[PDB]
Amino acid sequence: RPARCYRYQKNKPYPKSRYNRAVPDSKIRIYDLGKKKATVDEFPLCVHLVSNELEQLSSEALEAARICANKYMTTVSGRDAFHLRVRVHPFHVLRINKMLSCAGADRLQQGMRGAWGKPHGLAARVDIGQIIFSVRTKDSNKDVVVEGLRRARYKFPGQQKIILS
Amino acid sequence: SVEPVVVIDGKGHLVGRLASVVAKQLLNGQKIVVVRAEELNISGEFFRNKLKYHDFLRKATAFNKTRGPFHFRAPSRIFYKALRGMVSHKTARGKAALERLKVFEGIPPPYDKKKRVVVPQALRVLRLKPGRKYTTLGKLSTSVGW
Amino acid sequence: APRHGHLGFLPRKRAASIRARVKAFPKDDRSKPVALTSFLGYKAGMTTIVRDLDRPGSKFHKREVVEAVTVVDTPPVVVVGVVGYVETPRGLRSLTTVWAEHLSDEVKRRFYKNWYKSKKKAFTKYSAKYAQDGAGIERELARIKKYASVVRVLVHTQIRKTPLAQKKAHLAEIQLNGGSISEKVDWAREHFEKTVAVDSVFEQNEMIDAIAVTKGHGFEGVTHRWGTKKLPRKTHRGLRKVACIGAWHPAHVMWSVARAGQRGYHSRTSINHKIYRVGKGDDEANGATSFDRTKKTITPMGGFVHYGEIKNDFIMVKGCIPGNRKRIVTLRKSLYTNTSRKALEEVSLKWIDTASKFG
RNA sequence: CAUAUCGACCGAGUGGCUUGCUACCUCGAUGUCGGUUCCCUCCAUCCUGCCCGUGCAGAAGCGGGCAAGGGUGAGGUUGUUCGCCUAUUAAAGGAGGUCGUGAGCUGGGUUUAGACCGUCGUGAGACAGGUCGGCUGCUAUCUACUGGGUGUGUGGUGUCUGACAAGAACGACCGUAUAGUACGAGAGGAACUACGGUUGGUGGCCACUGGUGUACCGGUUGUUCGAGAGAGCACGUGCCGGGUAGCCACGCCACACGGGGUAAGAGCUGAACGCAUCUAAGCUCGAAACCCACUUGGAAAAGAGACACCGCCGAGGUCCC
RNA sequence: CGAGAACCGACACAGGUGUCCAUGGCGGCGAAAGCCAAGGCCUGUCGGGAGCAACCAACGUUAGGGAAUUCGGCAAGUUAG
RNA sequence: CAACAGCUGGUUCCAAUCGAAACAUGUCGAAGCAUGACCUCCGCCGAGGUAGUCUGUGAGGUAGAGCGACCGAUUGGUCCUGUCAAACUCCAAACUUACAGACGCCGUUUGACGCGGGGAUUCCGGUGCGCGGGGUAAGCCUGUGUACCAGGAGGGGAACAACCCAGAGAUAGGUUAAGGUCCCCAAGUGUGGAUUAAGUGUAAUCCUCUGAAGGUGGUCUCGAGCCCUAGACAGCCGGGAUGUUGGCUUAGAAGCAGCCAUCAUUUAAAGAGUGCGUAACAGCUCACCGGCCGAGGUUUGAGGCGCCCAAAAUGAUCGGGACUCAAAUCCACCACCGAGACCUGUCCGUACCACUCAUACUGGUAAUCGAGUAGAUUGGCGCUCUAAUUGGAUGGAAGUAGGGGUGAAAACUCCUAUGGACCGAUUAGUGACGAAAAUCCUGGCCAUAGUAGCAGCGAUAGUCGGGUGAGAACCCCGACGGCCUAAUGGAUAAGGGUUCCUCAGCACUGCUGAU
RNA sequence: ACCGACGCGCGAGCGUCCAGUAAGACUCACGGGAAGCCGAUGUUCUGUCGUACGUUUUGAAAAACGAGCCAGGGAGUGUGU
Repeated sequence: RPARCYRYQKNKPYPKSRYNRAVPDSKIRIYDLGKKKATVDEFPLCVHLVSNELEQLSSEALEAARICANKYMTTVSGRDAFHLRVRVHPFHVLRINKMLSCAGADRLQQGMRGAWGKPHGLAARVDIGQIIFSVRTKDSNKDVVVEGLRRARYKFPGQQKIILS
Repeated sequence: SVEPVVVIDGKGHLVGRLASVVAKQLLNGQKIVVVRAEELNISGEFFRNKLKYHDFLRKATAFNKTRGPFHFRAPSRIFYKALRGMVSHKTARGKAALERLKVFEGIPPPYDKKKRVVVPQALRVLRLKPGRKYTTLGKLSTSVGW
Repeated sequence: APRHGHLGFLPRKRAASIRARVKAFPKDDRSKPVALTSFLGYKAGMTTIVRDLDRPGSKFHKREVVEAVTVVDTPPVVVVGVVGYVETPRGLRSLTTVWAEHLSDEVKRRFYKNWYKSKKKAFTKYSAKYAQDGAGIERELARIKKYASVVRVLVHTQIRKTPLAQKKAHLAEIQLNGGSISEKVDWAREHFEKTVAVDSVFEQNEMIDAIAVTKGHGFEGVTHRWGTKKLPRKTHRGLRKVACIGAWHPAHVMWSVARAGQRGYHSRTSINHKIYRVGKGDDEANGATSFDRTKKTITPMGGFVHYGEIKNDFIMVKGCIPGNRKRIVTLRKSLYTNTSRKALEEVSLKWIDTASKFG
């Protein structure tokens, strides 16, 4: 924190586990919520979660913003309705100033060449319109799930659109 | 007193629109005065008018010390100053037609004869659907001491 | 900071004239006028008094000492010449005068008895050229038709008997505030030919501003000008020097900040001096008192200060400022600002301290 | 009981007090740290004024709004900044001005040359270890400001006017009456208002107390003038005792209220929207803040002022004493 | 001449530079201070004016408090034969 | 000894043509060189050449995409289902690129393309844009393609290397570009329409112009849902039945924590109750019922202009004044202003053509010539003395000062004053042969200034008369007042060297004056 | 150019004909007139543009370096290859 020089893509690939080790584990609980198995897809009421932005939310971003989300999805009696889906994973690894590579801004260090930033965190990135994490059930209430994501958004760097079913 | 050429009223009248005329005309050569500085109005108000102006709350006055600059407090100076803007006051026919213009304090104009309005720079403050609170002249310079 | 000293009196020059010139005058209704709204003579040093407390809500209604203080010797003073002023725009300007054919026999210096032949130095107010009326007419006509402004009178305090003073009289015009105008104009005309005293405009208990040039030395350093901090020890040995004054674009500093210059001298009024007493020197007593033509009530034995004994008309102005000092000339006024209400025609003045200054 | 209060995650900003970056500026040199002294400012308000909310009985608080008028210190350790500690206090806020301030001071620390100790090194010698000692240049040309004059522009004496300018000229606290009252089971325990006083600041003054007082008077040691008397010297009084004037503070005097307009807020009448509504027009109140009031300056305010009188062959003024 | 102008120091330079007079008087322990002889001098060579301000250099005295000052009692004071 | 330096500084006349490199390889090399790239000059050669485009024949694996195509990541379930890749690829651009033909352009008197040779400069770069890699980021580091600055004027942008217009001979008239037309300031207070009330804004780009995930039934415009003449909203106004507090549960649970039930009655109608509320009741509300006129109502999303989330240090700001049916913003539109650009007259230079011995004339062509740092090339030097040829000067030489003319320029020349005897030109020689700047050398001179110092030292020293004199504060006499006491007294060493004495003096010296 | 004529365009409006339908910089002639009357130097006002010069530098008005001013002096030469 804060996430600033973290989620703007001004770099290019990898993740690559070959290349990198010492990746921190994600603190993003399972990306399968609600009752799985049965096809939730048969449902009235629909979806949400549209990013409306560019990218790279960190696992710190998604994992408390998503279960936060689920927490107020609990209202629908624990195990009784909806499945929650998350889309993208936090693959993508980021490195931060370890003074040896270059100079100035991050992904630059001291000297020239040298320490790339040391591994510290991972974040998935997204596009202008992608569905961050969706799923629904019949209109349980007015739309508790719609209330969900109200809270879900408001912990994402992006401005997420609710998007109607 | 000063010899008038065309004296101009300035009652409900937008100040700049007037002094953006007589400071054109002044330039050409014309001599004279606007009266009713005192009721001469600029729109938008009762706030960022009191301030960024010359009230003793505007802090325009009492702004500084030996560096200035100072502004004006009287309705005469207040839009005399406006007149200097829109004139190359510093030199040449600048401070020339400059000096050759005066604004007079006044209720109905102090000089005998009503002076002309300008090309429509009028308040039209009646059932102001387009109008809103705009009040200035004396009032700004009344909150500020005269 | 707070800033040292206080702007207010400025710039802080020397003082032109060693006579105060009141900037403002009381404004009045139900008034004579006085002409001599201001009237004054000047300082002798002073002791203290025991006074009954006046009329407070407070319990103290008994003896209490206040600095009966700097008794100044006044008066009488004469107003020769009421001067009209009339017409703007510009400012006030004199009209014509009046006159007086009395001429205190000493008002030559700084006045009359100038050499008949012109002198390089300008001549002061002297007159043998007289037109009492004409002046009166000029004023009256320039009343109805034109205008007039507040009228005042010349005044001159005589040194009838003061320690070390002379025919020289240094007097300045004091304004008369009557009612309308024309009523008052009449008043200043009556009190023209004639003379006055403190017991005219005045009253014990009544509050008055007092004005005079402070006594004091010439240029001094920053510390005892507006106060400034001395030190620190380095240039401690040297005179107190304030840190650099202003630094930036103007090389010079207007400053308004701590500069060496003249001090002493002044010209400043004080406000709301109470005037506990009025007085005299002639003997008057409710009961038997010393005889053999005793002297003034309040003058210390041993005289007071350099210029001693008082034996004539006095005034006591408590908590003496006085806004100047020894044998100078303060000017009285009326209390323009006022705060507390007036007290009484007289104060009890149970005791006055008379003792040689030294000892 | 989200929203009296506390308040994560995430998201958006503002400031330019810290730190870092720039290696962009200076190596024919922009004097260091800390302190000091002296001026100005910032908020985003610690106290004081006026307000709103409360998990507001009261009292004491907690949180929020307007608001910068005034106020917001003394000491012990340490070179310290910082910080720790003590007793006071209404409170003893933080930050910027070349980490404000060396043509102002200081020189205790860093970081010259001397030396010791520890550690390292074969050694010279070293240390982002410790320690003792260790220098502070310049006559101000310009500009800036504080004060003072001479001129120019728009006869003299005296008295004024007031465009503008400065102020914190006042800030705060304790106590008594109210009242052992209201409120409260009780314990406890207010207020409006009226008074007395203290503290901090400001201006002035010396009768009083106090300081000085190499004016003066006395006592007395040494020595020289033979003694006596009367004197010199002993830094510019030998020393001691007393002390006038003056100058001073540790001494004394004086330093409002009130009115007008507002902020937050409390309301009135009142529509849009037949009702409701403090607001949209209108209006009544309402802050230590704003204006006035009060003190000070101020005819060079170029619209360069007013008035009265005297005067142009003498009014006045300079020199002189 | 032998030196606050005859020597060395660029100078009529507050610096530096050896010897003998150490028995002039009072003083006192004294070749000490202070004062005074003999002898030398007014050439440690620019003057005149203002109670002569601010500020600076040397210095005297300061009530009550008494190291609170400061890195540190630096400076001054105290004591004194 | 004029040491050497790869390091700093300096290197003096005019003009014309061309016109860089801040890169590559090697280097005890990175503050330097060499060799290439690149610039220029000369000679040669001889007919083609290729900066643009099109088509043809080839090369390619970046963007994107995808992985029931490899590969390696990466969910869940009982085949469905959820995700990815700089060092993955079943696919796959734009685009870059070899060669050829075509058109274009160019070249054969301006000889291209190319070959050989002489001379370099240069190897600290920078910025914008596009693509990048590193880094939190940077007015960061480091690549790449390109255009620009460097070395590029002029117009605009408030100012401003690289942002916009624009690439510049002189002079002149004209029309535009960017940008701008309320004033300052040339040209509109332009037209049709709409938004905005915040002084929002009047800010293309950017270190620079902030603003991200405070408020407004002020007003205008646009959209969506639901309700309405079976009469809505107000929609507005008024009212909010009996068993019964339904059974259970619970401390309570009374329509409204929860579970079960949801009947019946009296009704015009009224649920075993829609939400608020109470501890539970109460109370409010709907839901529900009655009335009332007549036409839209209500809910909500968005935008325009205005109005009253968002904290910084000397005095606020769009360049300023100031502006609101705008001088703001958006959609359209009309007329103007405004560069050295573009057009146009004359002239100049350069190149080329014709004529010519000629680079002298004359005529001709340039839409396809005219900016320039380093540098290459070319037309227009100065000094001494010697010699040959040949001139000037007392009717005034050289030199100097000030001024006129020529030359790109080094430099040449004239006029006036001064000066008061020497001075050139051409050709051939000769050699102690060379400005604005170098903390440059030498001399002279202004400001500084009638300023600082001529006070500070334990030695604070004079004053009144008089003498002499052209002149007297300080030369001498007297008086009075002081200073020095191991020395400011006496005698001497060294060292000085005539400073000693007398007379005459005052231009020099004496911290003022001086007899 | 209008107008009018003809022909087009959804329309604003356009095409064709009428139609390339006085004035116009320079220069000259006649007549009349001017002699400070027509045609550089000093200083100053107005308009446009404009923060020296040289050097260092990617970038200089520069808070990067140099010079107080002026005169005179002051830097590519010789031999050998």
